[PDB]
Amino acid sequence: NVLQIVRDHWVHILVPVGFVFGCYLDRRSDEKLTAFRNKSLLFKRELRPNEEVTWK
Amino acid sequence: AKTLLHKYSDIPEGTECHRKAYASTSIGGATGLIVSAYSIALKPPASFLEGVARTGRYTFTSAAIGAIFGLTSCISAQVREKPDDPLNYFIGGCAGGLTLGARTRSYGIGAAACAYMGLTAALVKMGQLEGWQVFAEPKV
Amino acid sequence: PFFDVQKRLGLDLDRWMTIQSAEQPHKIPGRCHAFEKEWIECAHGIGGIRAEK
Amino acid sequence: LLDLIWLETILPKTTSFIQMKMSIMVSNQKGLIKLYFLSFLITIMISMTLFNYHE
Amino acid sequence: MLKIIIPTTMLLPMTWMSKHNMIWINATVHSLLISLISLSLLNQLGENSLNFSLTFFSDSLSAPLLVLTTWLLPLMLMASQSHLSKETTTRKKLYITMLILLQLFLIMTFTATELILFYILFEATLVPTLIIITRWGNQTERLNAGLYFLFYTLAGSLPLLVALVYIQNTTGSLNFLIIHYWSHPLSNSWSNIFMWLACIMAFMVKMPLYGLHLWLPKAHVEAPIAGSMVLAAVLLKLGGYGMMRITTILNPLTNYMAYPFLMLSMWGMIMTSSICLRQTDLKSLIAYSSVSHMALVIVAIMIQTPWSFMGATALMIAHGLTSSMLFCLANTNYERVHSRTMILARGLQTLLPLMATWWLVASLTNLALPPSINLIGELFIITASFSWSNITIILMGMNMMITALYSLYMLITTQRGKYTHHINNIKPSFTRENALMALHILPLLLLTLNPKMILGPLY
Amino acid sequence: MTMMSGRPGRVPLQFLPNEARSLPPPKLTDPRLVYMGFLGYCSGLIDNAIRRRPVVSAGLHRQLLYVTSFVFFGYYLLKRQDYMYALRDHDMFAYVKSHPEDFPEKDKKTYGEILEEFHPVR
Amino acid sequence: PTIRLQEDPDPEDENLYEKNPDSHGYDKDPIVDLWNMRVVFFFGFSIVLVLGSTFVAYLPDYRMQEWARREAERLVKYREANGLPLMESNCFDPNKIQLPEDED
Amino acid sequence: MNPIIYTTLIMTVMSGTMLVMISSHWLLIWIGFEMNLLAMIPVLMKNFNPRATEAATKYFLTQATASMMLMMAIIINLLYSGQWTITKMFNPVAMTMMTMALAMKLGLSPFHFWVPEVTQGISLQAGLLLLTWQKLAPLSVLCQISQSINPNLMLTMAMLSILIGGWGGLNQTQLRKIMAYSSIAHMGWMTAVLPYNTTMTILNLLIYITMTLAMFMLLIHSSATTTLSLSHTWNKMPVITSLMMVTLLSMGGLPPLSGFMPKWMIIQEMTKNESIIMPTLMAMTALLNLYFYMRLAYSSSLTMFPSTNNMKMKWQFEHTKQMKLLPTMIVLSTLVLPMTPALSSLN
Amino acid sequence: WIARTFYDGPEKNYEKTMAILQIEAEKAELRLKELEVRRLMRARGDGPWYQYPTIDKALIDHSPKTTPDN
Ligand SMILES: CCCCCCCCCCCCCCCCCC(=O)OC[C@H](COP(=O)([O-])OCC(O)COP(=O)([O-])OC[C@@H](COC(=O)CCCCCCCCCCCCCCCCC)OC(=O)CCCCCCCCCCCCCCCCC)OC(=O)CCCCCCCCCCCCCCCCC
Ligand SMILES: CCCCCCCCCCCCCCCCCC(=O)OC[C@H](COP(=O)([O-])OCC(O)COP(=O)([O-])OC[C@@H](COC(=O)CCCCCCCCCCCCCCCCC)OC(=O)CCCCCCCCCCCCCCCCC)OC(=O)CCCCCCCCCCCCCCCCC
Ligand SMILES: CCCCCCCCCCCCCCCCC[C@@H](O)O[C@H](CO[C@H](O)CCCCCCCCCCCCCCC)COP(=O)(O)OCC[N+](C)(C)C
Ligand SMILES: CCCCCCCCCCCCCCCCC[C@@H](O)O[C@H](CO[C@H](O)CCCCCCCCCCCCCCC)COP(=O)(O)OCC[N+](C)(C)C
Ligand SMILES: CCCCCCCCCCCCCCCCC[C@@H](O)O[C@H](CO[C@H](O)CCCCCCCCCCCCCCC)COP(=O)(O)OCC[N+](C)(C)C
Ligand SMILES: CCCCCCCC/C=C\CCCCCCCC(=O)O[C@H](COC(=O)CCCCCCC/C=C/CCCCCCCC)COP(=O)(O)OCCN
Repeated sequence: NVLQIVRDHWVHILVPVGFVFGCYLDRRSDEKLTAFRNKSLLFKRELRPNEEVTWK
Repeated sequence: AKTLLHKYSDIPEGTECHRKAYASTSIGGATGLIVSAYSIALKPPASFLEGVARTGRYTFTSAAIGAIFGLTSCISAQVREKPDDPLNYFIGGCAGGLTLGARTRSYGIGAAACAYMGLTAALVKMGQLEGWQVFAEPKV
Repeated sequence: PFFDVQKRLGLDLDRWMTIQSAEQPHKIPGRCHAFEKEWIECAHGIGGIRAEK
Repeated sequence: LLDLIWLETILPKTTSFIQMKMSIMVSNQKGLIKLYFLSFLITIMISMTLFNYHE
Repeated sequence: MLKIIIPTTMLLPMTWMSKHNMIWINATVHSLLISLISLSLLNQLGENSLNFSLTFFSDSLSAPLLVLTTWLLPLMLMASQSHLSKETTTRKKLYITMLILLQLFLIMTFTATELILFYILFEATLVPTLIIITRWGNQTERLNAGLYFLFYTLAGSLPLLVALVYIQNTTGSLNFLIIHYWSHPLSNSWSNIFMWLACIMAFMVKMPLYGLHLWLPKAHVEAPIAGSMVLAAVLLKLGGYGMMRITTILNPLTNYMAYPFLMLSMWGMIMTSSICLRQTDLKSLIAYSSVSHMALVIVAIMIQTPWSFMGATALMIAHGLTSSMLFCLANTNYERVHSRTMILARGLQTLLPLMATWWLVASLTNLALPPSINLIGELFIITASFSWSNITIILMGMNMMITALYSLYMLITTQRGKYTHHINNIKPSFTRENALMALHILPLLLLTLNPKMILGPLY
Repeated sequence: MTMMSGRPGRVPLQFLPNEARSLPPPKLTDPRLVYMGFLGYCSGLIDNAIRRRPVVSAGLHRQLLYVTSFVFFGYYLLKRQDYMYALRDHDMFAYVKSHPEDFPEKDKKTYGEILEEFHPVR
Repeated sequence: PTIRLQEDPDPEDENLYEKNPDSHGYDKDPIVDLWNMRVVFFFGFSIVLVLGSTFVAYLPDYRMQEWARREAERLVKYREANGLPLMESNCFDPNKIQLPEDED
Repeated sequence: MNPIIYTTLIMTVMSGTMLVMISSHWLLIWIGFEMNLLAMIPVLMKNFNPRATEAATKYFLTQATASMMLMMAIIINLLYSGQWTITKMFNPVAMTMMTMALAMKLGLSPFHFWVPEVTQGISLQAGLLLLTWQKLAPLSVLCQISQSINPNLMLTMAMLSILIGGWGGLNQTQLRKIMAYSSIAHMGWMTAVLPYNTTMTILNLLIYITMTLAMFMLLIHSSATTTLSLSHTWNKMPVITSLMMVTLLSMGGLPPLSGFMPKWMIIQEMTKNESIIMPTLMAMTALLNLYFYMRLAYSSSLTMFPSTNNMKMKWQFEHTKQMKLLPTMIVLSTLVLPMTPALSSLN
Repeated sequence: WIARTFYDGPEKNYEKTMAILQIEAEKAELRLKELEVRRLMRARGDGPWYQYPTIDKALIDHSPKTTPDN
């Protein structure tokens, strides 16, 4: 009986899917601006014994 | 032509007001002649004498406006001893506007023409001062 | 604007008539053949702006 | 006096009036080729004298 | 900030694919959810802005405006479905599409990093507004109103574009960060004067400035309720945002180029406040009150002091909320009696008590009763002006009186007295209208609780 | 004024020279390519609407062809545009390198030695 | 015909309370109207309003008010301890500023 | 007329245009113009009536005079330098005459009077052809001789074209006259940036052609040639009126629609040189075209006009002929602004 | 908890701002340099840009011309 429910209320995932996709695209855009990661005179530091990058 | 414009512009601002008024009258007469030529071409006057009268009317109106503008502007420039001031051109432009209002015998035309002509003449003086170009030569 | 079809295809649709120093029938020379030849050889490949000066 | 009459009179009403008068001037032609071909002749002479004589 | 932009773009097909009797429900629910998400933009820094990418960024001035836009969309959705009941399904979807497109354009406008993209979006907001006003308005005058709304704006904004591109050819950039860090003084020349005027006149006409305001009563009175709501609450604030942005490159010319605009603003707030006292139209009174408040905001921005900037931001937000509430309150009575005349239906406190309570609260908030954020913005502006010149306290004082008068006047004429005898079609208030009023008014007092969120980047 | 028409070595109607192959091709996930696909999809929707057919579900093969054609043209359009910008930058850098006198590097001044006027706001 | 046109008469306005005495003002269908009321009251008052106010109230101190207060407290303590002036009229050290050579 | 004969005439028009656009010899360019006009005259008269005959007569007279002036300019240029190649045109009088001839061909003011007459006098398909395809060859020649154009004359005629297009279009209730005045204004916009950058001219031409094609195809779909006839369309096919309103708004130059892209770019180019006052005047004047587009939108789409009874019969039938390129033209005319940098491929 | 779950540290935004600023400044310098280079090329005509066509020298006939003096 879930067929009628799905066809009547499947538009209720469009906005949440858009939100999660927008979060992903924001992270992807963030990934392209790492030219100064751990290079600022204010936030430069020595790396922790295990970590790789200061921020993602 | 630019010969008339150079004739006007070669005389300094606050000097030789009669010559500047004569040059302005020449410019105004040429403008009125061109306007009347186009008006006769597109709106025939139905007889030769009516066309001659219309041409005389237009040319006289424009020449009077130009002469009044030039005379008033030069006299203001020399009396105030302030060349390179757009206010002299504003005064001349409003004098020309009031002349047009008197010629067409309308108070609304007179007021609007004075305001707009004064503003435009002041703007032209500003452009002369700062080097604004209406027709810019290609550069890049 | 200008689609240089002649140059792309090597056709020579109308370039043979453009100048007076170009292969006239029976090798009849133009009245100013030397002058036009010299000017064309001077201005070749350097552009119109440099050619004009 | 101010909002309903004069502030209306200066900016929008004057603009509309001038635009309407200019439109009436420009678009009210009889459609006779004689008149605007005479206009063409005047334009040709004026441009040959004004812009071409000054090079 | 694509996490906010994409959900609206997804509001579009969700609306266009919903069932014929579920469009309003889905639209309201998902607009409310988007507003909740956009509430996270208020976490701002004290030094710089949030630079999400090369295209978008958020300051402490734009985040409350974005929150206001997102919160406003569902309110217009609720207020609109009453008079659109007889409309067809496709036209209702088109109406919701217009509202969604307007929200998307405003959201991208308030966060563009470059002045030319800001220009593109801040003109793009014109199309949905014109369509809404000229299509879903009620009287014949709407068409003329649309024209007055359009060209008045465009005649102001077309010069700005020119100036903008000119600036790009001299400084090499229109990015706001580069513009701020590489700012240089403006010399005293006619060219600089006209550049100042071109950069300023668009935002002056958008506020609007006194003498440039004739389009506003027409647009705000002939529009539908959602159109009036979004016109008063958000679209008027584009001028304030733009002027507070662009003034960074105009110093020190403003030091003397603000004089005619300051004079116009002060005497015009006086004049419009006096105009409000004799108004047979109930919507026109609200329009002219908007004009007066925006005149105060113009004075605040032209003074160019931190206190004035904070007051300007607070007044922008507070006026948006209050004016939207007042428009909805008048629209309820209009939907009842089908007339906008203020003295037609009287003594409505007798028949509709809770709506009378909403009327009283809205009127009290309008006249800047402390500690409402209206009062905070007004008082900050007055203090900055007093620092600017001691005589301003006369004119501002005058305004502080006249406002209250007409405010109470409206109330006393619409709610008090004896009811009209021949009107007998006044039905009790619906749950929808009461919820609309409550959702308008409660955020105002909640903001009163924590007012640092709307005081701008000068805090 | 035609800036690039007479640039030496330009083949008349190539649309994509050989030097353009020294540049990376645009990714198939380019946002511009996705926008071209969106344009194709909108064209398909409008085509369905004008013919008075169910707008969303009328012709799936036609809408697929619309999207495919738009993406196909957009790919090469993007290639040519990127190539032309690359050529512009190449010529500009070569010219700056070849005319040192017109592009001097003057001595830098710190803000501690530049005198800027102060304009108080009061 | 003494008329200008064929037109429908202007219809009277429909009273939503007539067919549904508890109508909520949302829709003429009782069920859809009731669910519209429920969703508005839930997502507006319960979710956005209260939870949003709670979220805004407890936002982390990113404007650095307490940070600036602590730094100022340290500075005042230090300078009062050493008898130095509490605040200095010059924000930038004059040793690092080069003035124009001549004022005449 | 026989369909084969019509196809041959269309091919001859296009062949003349291509001959103008691929030639390097001035005589061949003149030959292409002659062939184009010769083949174009019968197309305007395809549906015979006195108005089509009058339009064809006026068009022929204007184009013949323009061709005469063009050939005289070419001969003078040959006199002062023995050159046939299309190049800098070493003589200034010849360049003045060439500018006037190409302007009279394009319909730039003050040689603008013939455009509204000829457009009103012919059918919608002939008007589409005249206002889209006939602009290619003169603009190509002007692009090729752009470096020697006198800026003052060109800019004066462009500004006059913009002003006259706005003012004239303000007064029209006929759709074809509205289109003609719009074409005059857009010709002014194309020709204003020509002395500074020909790529902007090509971009403006492409956008204007797309919008004009969409507009004329929409007008053909709903067979309306007057405002009042267009006001009936909402009761028959509302989608057409909606797309028409969107296209009209795009033509007016409003963002974020594609019609904003050319003017914007042109303005920037003029501000790359000094040229500040002229773009301001152009935008303030294009407000007039936006005004009468908005009035058309008011009449046709944003309100509902009274209808007729017989329209009921039309409800039972569908459009037989279908324009296959119409949706793509509409999309290109409206939603193409985010693809602006692709203009780099134009130069 | 709100900071940990929904937000990052200040160094991320700091360095992203630095990268964005560097890119924008480089773009502005490139725009100004392009304008100056265009101006020089159009004034002199000694670069690849603004090269206007001249007559091809390959079209000249270098043959005896029935007269010794051409
Ligand atoms: C944004 C915030 C709000 C601002 C926006 C709104 C406010 C501003 C705009 C609204 C007001 C401005 C309107 C301008 C005038 C309108 C005229 C019009 O529309 O014509 C159509 C309308 C149609 O006429 P028509 O159909 O062609 O002929 C039938 C006539 O009705 C039959 O006429 P009639 O037989 O009855 O006789 C008419 C005759 C005689 O009129 C009469 O019959 C009665 C006498 C009234 C004449 C008034 C002048 C004498 C008293 C004035 C005292 C000083 C002025 C105040 C300054 C005090 C300084 C402390 O008039 C004349 O002869 C005129 C000759 C010149 C005398 C008047 C010119 C004074 C100019 C003021 C200069 C101020 C300089 C700056 C000052 C700076 C310090 C404050 O014309 C009229 O009927 C009106 C006639 C009177 C016009 C002059 C009135 C002067 C008003 C002050 C002007 C200053 C404002 C503009 C400045 C900007 C320009 C650069
Ligand atoms: C900016 C960011 C993004 C936005 C992009 C721009 C906006 C969107 C794109 C634009 C083009 C798209 C749609 C074009 C085709 C529409 C043609 C049409 O007629 O629609 C009818 C059609 C309904 O007709 P039907 O179902 O066959 O049966 C009903 C009868 O036909 C009954 O029909 P009827 O004809 O008998 O009803 C008459 C009605 C019918 O008249 C109309 O339908 C007017 C539609 C005009 C189309 C727009 C023109 C071309 C596009 C330009 C847009 C410019 C926008 C820029 C700003 C300017 C603001 C205008 O006309 C009127 O009542 C006159 C009212 C006058 C109002 C004036 C307003 C007109 C302009 C409005 C344009 C607004 C933008 C487009 C809105 C979408 C419209 C569907 O609409 C649809 O249902 C289709 C639309 C939705 C399909 C796409 C869904 C996507 C797939 C779902 C999954 C999503 C993927 C998510 C990924 C992750 C997975 C989870
Ligand atoms: C515990 C009681 C006392 C405290 C109460 C506090 C109340 C706060 C909770 C309310 C939420 C406020 C609004 C949340 C907006 C956040 C939006 C966004 O900014 O957050 C994203 C996080 O997304 C989260 O999933 C937020 C989802 C919350 C959405 C609210 C939906 C709830 C609706 C109510 C429905 C209830 C049932 C309905 C039945 C009909 C961030 O994405 P991300 O890329 O990671 O960021 C990287 C940062 N990292 C590295 C630290 C991870
Ligand atoms: C209805 C409301 C709509 C909005 C109105 C907007 C208001 C815009 C007004 C613009 C404010 C100032 C514009 C120009 C700046 C100064 C004005 C002038 O009066 O000052 C003197 C200018 O002197 C004279 O006044 C010359 C100007 C006279 C001509 C200008 C026209 C004014 C007439 C009124 C027209 C009304 C304009 C609005 C029309 C609607 C200063 O002397 P000067 O030192 O030398 O010039 C300084 C510049 N320098 C340094 C480069 C030399
Ligand atoms: C109908 C019946 C009416 C009468 C009955 C009333 C019954 C009593 C209930 C009323 C309570 C009286 C209010 C007294 C104030 C107490 C609440 C206060 O303490 O909370 C504030 C906190 O409140 C919030 O700060 C303000 C609310 C958030 C406002 C956001 C609005 C929600 C968004 C919805 C859309 C917005 C649209 C407008 C766009 C801008 C404290 O701020 P703060 O000094 O920090 O706290 C310090 C400690 N912290 C920091 C750890 C938290
Ligand atoms: C509904 C009403 C809305 C009102 C809006 C309209 C008012 C706009 C104000 C004037 C805009 C025109 C300015 C154009 C852009 C200027 C940008 C600029 O910087 O250019 C200057 C030049 O400035 C100009 O050229 C401007 C000349 C003026 C031409 C247009 C005049 C418009 C009418 C003037 C009166 C209106 C102004 C006040 C209106 C108030 C509102 C009603 C620099 O040029 P350069 O050549 O580099 O100079 C240095 C080398 N010498």
